[PDB]
Amino acid sequence: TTTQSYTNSFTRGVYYPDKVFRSSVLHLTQDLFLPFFSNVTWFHAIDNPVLPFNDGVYFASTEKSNIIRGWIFGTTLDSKTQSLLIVNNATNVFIKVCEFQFCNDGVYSSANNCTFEYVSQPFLMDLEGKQGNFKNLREFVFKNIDGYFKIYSKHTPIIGRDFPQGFSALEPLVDLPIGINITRFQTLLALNRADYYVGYLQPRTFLLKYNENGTITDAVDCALDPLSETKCTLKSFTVEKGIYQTSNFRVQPTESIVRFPNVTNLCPFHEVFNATRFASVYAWNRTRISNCVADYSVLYNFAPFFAFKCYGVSPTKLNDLCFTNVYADSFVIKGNEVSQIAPGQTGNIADYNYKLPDDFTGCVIAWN
Amino acid sequence: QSVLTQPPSVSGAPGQRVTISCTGSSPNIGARNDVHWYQQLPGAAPKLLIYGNSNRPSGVPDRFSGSKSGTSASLAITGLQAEDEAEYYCQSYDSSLSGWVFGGGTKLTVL
Amino acid sequence: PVSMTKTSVDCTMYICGDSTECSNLLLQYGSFCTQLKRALTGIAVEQDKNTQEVFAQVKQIYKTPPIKYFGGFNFSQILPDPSKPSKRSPIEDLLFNKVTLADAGFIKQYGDCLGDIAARDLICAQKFNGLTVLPPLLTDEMIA
Amino acid sequence: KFGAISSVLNDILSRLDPPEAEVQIDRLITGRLQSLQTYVTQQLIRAAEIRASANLAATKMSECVLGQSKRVDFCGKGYHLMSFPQSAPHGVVFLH
Amino acid sequence: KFGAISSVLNDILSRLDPPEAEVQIDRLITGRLQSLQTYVTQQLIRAAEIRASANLAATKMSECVLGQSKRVDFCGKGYHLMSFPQSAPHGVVFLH
Amino acid sequence: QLQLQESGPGLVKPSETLSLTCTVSNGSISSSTFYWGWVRQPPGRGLEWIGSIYYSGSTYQNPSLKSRAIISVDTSKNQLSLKLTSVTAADTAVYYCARHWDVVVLAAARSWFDTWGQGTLVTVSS
Amino acid sequence: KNKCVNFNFNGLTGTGVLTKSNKKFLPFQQFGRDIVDTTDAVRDPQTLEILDITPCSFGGVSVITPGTNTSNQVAVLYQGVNCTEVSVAIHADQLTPTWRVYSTGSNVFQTRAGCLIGAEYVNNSYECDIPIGAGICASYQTQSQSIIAYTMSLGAENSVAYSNNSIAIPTNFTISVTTEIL
Amino acid sequence: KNKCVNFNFNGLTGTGVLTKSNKKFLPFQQFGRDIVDTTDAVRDPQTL
Ligand SMILES: *[C@@H]1O[C@H](CO)[C@@H](O)[C@H](O)[C@H]1NC(C)=O
Ligand SMILES: *[C@@H]1O[C@H](CO)[C@@H](O)[C@H](O)[C@H]1NC(C)=O
Ligand SMILES: *[C@@H]1O[C@H](CO)[C@@H](O)[C@H](O)[C@H]1NC(C)=O
Ligand SMILES: *[C@@H]1O[C@H](CO)[C@@H](O)[C@H](O)[C@H]1NC(C)=O
Ligand SMILES: *[C@@H]1O[C@H](CO)[C@@H](O)[C@H](O)[C@H]1NC(C)=O
Ligand SMILES: *[C@@H]1O[C@H](CO)[C@@H](O)[C@H](O)[C@H]1NC(C)=O
Ligand SMILES: *[C@@H]1O[C@H](CO)[C@@H](O)[C@H](O)[C@H]1NC(C)=O
Ligand SMILES: *[C@@H]1O[C@H](CO)[C@@H](O)[C@H](O)[C@H]1NC(C)=O
Ligand SMILES: *[C@@H]1O[C@H](CO)[C@@H](O)[C@H](O)[C@H]1NC(C)=O
Ligand SMILES: *[C@@H]1O[C@H](CO)[C@@H](O)[C@H](O)[C@H]1NC(C)=O
Ligand SMILES: *[C@@H]1O[C@H](CO)[C@@H](O)[C@H](O)[C@H]1NC(C)=O
Ligand SMILES: *[C@@H]1O[C@H](CO)[C@@H](O)[C@H](O)[C@H]1NC(C)=O
Ligand SMILES: *[C@@H]1O[C@H](CO)[C@@H](O)[C@H](O)[C@H]1NC(C)=O
Ligand SMILES: *[C@@H]1O[C@H](CO)[C@@H](O)[C@H](O)[C@H]1NC(C)=O
Ligand SMILES: *[C@@H]1O[C@H](CO)[C@@H](O)[C@H](O)[C@H]1NC(C)=O
Ligand SMILES: *[C@@H]1O[C@H](CO)[C@@H](O)[C@H](O)[C@H]1NC(C)=O
Repeated sequence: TTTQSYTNSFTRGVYYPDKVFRSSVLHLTQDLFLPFFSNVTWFHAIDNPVLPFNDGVYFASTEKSNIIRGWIFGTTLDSKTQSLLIVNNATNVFIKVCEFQFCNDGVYSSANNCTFEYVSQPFLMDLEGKQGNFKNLREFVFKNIDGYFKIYSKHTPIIGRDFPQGFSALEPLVDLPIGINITRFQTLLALNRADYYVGYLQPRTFLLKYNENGTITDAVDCALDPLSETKCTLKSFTVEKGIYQTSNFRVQPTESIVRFPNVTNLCPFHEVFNATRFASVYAWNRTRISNCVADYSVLYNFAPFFAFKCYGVSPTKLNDLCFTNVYADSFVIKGNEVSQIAPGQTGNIADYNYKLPDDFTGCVIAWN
Repeated sequence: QSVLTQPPSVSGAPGQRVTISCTGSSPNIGARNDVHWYQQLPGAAPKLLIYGNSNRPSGVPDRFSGSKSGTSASLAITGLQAEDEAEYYCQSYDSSLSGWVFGGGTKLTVL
Repeated sequence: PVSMTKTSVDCTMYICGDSTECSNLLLQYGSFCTQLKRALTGIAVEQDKNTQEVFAQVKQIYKTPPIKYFGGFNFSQILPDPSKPSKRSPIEDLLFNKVTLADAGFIKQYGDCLGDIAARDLICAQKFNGLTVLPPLLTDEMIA
Repeated sequence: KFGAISSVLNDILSRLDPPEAEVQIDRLITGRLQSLQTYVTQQLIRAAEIRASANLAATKMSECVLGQSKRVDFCGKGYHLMSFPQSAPHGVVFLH
Repeated sequence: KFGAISSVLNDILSRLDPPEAEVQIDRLITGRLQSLQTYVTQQLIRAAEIRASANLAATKMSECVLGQSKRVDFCGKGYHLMSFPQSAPHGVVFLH
Repeated sequence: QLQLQESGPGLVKPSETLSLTCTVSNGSISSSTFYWGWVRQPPGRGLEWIGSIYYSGSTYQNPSLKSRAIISVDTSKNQLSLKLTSVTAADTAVYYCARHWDVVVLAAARSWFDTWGQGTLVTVSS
Repeated sequence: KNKCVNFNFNGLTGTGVLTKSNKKFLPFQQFGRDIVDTTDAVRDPQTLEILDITPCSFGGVSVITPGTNTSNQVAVLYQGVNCTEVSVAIHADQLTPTWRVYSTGSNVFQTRAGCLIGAEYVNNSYECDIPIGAGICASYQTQSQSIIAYTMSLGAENSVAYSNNSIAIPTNFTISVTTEIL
Repeated sequence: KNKCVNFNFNGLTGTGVLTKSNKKFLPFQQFGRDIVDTTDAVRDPQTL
């Protein structure tokens, strides 16, 4: 059983994005960070839902002695794609990539085609000053850029009565070439017979004040507040009183209008289409069409065509073309003769009555 | 629960350009998150048009072009036709809610 | 002269009209325009300080007594004339009239380039390309 | 155009394909950037001249207006009595 | 990079052939040479302004320190009595 | 091609459990590569994601409707099951079974809904 | 009209805003241009009315704040922008930069140079602390603390009384030491 | 040390001179850089 309460993260989850030394510098980085003052899903423990894992995850928890063993990573968590496990035992870690099947609870039942076992000093350090009130809060940040799993951690000593507001950096612990994709992320539990904070990272532009000895004192964003923006763009932590110029304010156009002339200039298409005495095929009437706007809707609405094939142009693409001249040859003809009329055809009509040239740029219309 | 903001309605002449925009808050959907676009004919299931902010599935016309910059995302329609009138939806993933979200739905009307 | 019009050129608008590809090409050219913006800001502040130093030499604003008889010396022409709404001297009036500014700057010419019919004059055209001006801090009345 | 197909960026991006229109737009960028550098340098020169004249005007005000200047041919030709400043657009005018 | 393969000259010379990397290194040279010209021009402008201020400081010293200056509002606000110079890093400070 | 058939009582009295179920044809719900989910859309409003569920039993789920929505899956009969309790007048909507959120390669932010059901108009009345 | 729109008038393509017009296009005239060759006015090809063109929304955002040692309260400025536009155009834009802001704190104080979205206007005569432009100066003052905007004051108002037979002569004297740095 | 030498410290290549040091690299720190991004210090990969 678990709950999904929401809490504020304050300023929390800033690490060393690099490995380099800086003293009294105000270096600015653009890396994956947990946004300041972003809500984080606070869980509870008394089954172990599978949380996403996208561009990393911030993990933090507080427990009295031990309730958390490790985390399971990978995709589909089964014997079809490679997996990962960070189970932390008494005094060692069991980092390995494998193809674990399923446990639902002595945690995996398959080790097929898998390697890269790793063992080092334990991740979870527990120290008590002869009292249980000292409940250390352990934070972790995982991410999977170009493989190369990275884990950062620091166990703050601040009681654990509430989520601290003070600043605590994150020192890297391990960096290993895992080499497999990770999308889902679970957690394991313990057995001896107010924790489980989770946040998600997104790319952001921070500003970190490196101390003299390389520690991090304080950091600000430039995606949170106007003050934070000016403080980031005027790189410094103290902004003197005055006016400052940060960026430019634009507005894109909302709607696009086009306006072409009032022209109607209706072609004599109606006259031919609403004609009665259509001349025969042996005397095909050729009507010259010029100095007019060739609207094809008047053609569409006047005849329920049975053959509207086109050769040199697209039947849909006729509104957006301008033609030097248009010729309309109209004749009443039989049924099969309609399909007989086409470029590169033959017959008693295509050879003796009306022949369509091979290089024809136009369309034919046939309606009963 | 509408973390993505959409224009209630829009209209235009057939065969013209219309732009549909979708943006979200800052601590919510971020730069890495991508925005997909869904079309819903009345009384029908929503249909996908653009995913990955620049890619379309098989059968989706190249007329529908979209883009995402920073947080704001938008579509561009060329050669508007009478069949394009539908309910359009923008959707992406909200890192603060750990779950997907959908836009309010914009009304595209052909004039 | 005491100062010139303050210009606030911005590299993105000038060199890449709403084109992300051009913006990326400019970004490839590095920070070649941050110094340009900084220099323009510097000269803007320099004119502001110039006019402040030239004019505001006095801490307390004095006013002439209600009567004006200075031993026969008839200033009038140089003292402010309350009848005029600008509270300016006639010589100031002639100086204002004889000088014609293509760019007044403090007109906020937005709203009339969309109602101008005639030539989109120097100022609307400069706005067209991303070229802006700023209003001086000491407006033309308080200097009087 | 500075040596491109056209001086209209919108026209050239939509008339040629990106990887080859890149050279033309880059040389466009170089031309306009050099012109803007020329503009800012010339404006800095103008700013220096204007600041020199503004310092001269400030000294002239502080001497001739707020007192009598014994400097000959500084506040008007001849022996000097007063000076009444007057305002002007982007400048000042005295009455020595 | 100004629009080259890389901004590291050592990397680019050892990664491409001489006769073709010549274009990239030449555009590198052009970019950095324009940058250096901009630097020297801006520094000349700074030198002109600094020399104007140095002439003003020299005149202020030679008038206010080595004598009393009748010029009103030159050596401090109001009627002037003395002036004690003091040294400062890349500058001077008076006590009018 | 992948088809979805979901059914349920289109009329339910206020305040008890509401239950629908989707059917997958020309495919298998045991397909590990993709997820499966339910999306509801009230009339005159926008789409709303009510939860997604994997074949094993892991469940995506919207925190706003945490205490009312239970989603279950079975691989034997290829059935996607959704339950909703404490239904009130604000839950009138048309429900869809959806397939999305590829696990092998895409991440949880680039996931897009791909397959949609025909929809069932479900209302609550007294 | 009166909205940032995209236009394709009879073959002329650009972006701008439009309204009614009051000059005298000749009957044969169709188009608009200027001294430095920029298109201004396009005759309506379906109304024979004159409409004009303006660059979409150009502006520059600036932040006025007291020292961070004093307060985190800031007021934002948008240079030369009518501030119905900033408010209605907030939606459907980028949000991290190109500031979103929900205009709450006595916003749209439209000045002659822009508008302070986050500052309250007032009629007083304090000295300038943070010059703004067009004779406006903001200052952090206790209300219980907020940023106010007010017109410049050129100094404490004073008036001597020039009288035909009035002389005032100081009876005491002071010595002061200023400082000039060069 | 104390001589104009060429260095290829664990992937970092350049020319310079070296000597002992008296500041406080964190244990995980390996490298050196500055405000304007120039490499200063390299931890000895065989002496720490
Ligand atoms: C985040 O938390 C704040 C304060 O606790 C609350 O006002 C806000 O509604 C929360 N937002 C989300 C998406 O949970
Ligand atoms: C923890 O795991 C290591 C590595 O397999 C093992 O050597 C050690 O004995 C284990 N400790 C236990 C099980 O307490
Ligand atoms: C076995 O694992 C290796 C490395 O994890 C991988 O390259 C290979 O494809 C795997 N083979 C099988 C049959 O799973
Ligand atoms: C169980 O709890 C007891 C008392 O806290 C402790 O001494 C013991 O080590 C625990 N056992 C395990 C396996 O954690
Ligand atoms: C940095 O190291 C010096 C050297 O011992 C020490 O005196 C100082 O306290 C250290 N600073 C911090 C913040 O730890
Ligand atoms: C001709 O016009 C008349 C009048 O509108 C219409 O009733 C008829 O259907 C038309 N026929 C054709 C073939 O266009
Ligand atoms: C051909 O059609 C036109 C248009 O209707 C008509 O004027 C002409 O008389 C026709 N010619 C013949 C020979 O019928
Ligand atoms: C001062 O001169 C002006 C013009 O020379 C004249 O109109 C005005 O009456 C004069 N004032 C007095 C008090 O004589
Ligand atoms: C892992 O992800 C990368 C990029 O997201 C992709 O190219 C690759 O095919 C993926 N591999 C697997 C096994 O999913
Ligand atoms: C344009 O066409 C419309 C359509 O009826 C008409 O009302 C209007 O008078 C026409 N104007 C001109 C100038 O042709
Ligand atoms: C901030 O600094 C100013 C500058 O002297 C000072 O007047 C003010 O009292 C300071 N405020 C605080 C809270 O330190
Ligand atoms: C801003 O728009 C309103 C609305 O028409 C108008 O009344 C006002 O004059 C405009 N102000 C400026 C400075 O453009
Ligand atoms: C300032 O004065 C104007 C004009 O007298 C008045 O309309 C406004 O209400 C005044 N505002 C305050 C805060 O006194
Ligand atoms: C100064 O002299 C003028 C002219 O005689 C007279 O009108 C005025 O009243 C006098 N003022 C005083 C204060 O004596
Ligand atoms: C002049 O001023 C000084 C300083 O305030 C004071 O000590 C002295 O008594 C004053 N002289 C007279 C005559 O009041
Ligand atoms: C490095 O290796 C040498 C070889 O014996 C050894 O003396 C030295 O202690 C080692 N140092 C480290 C930090 O590994």
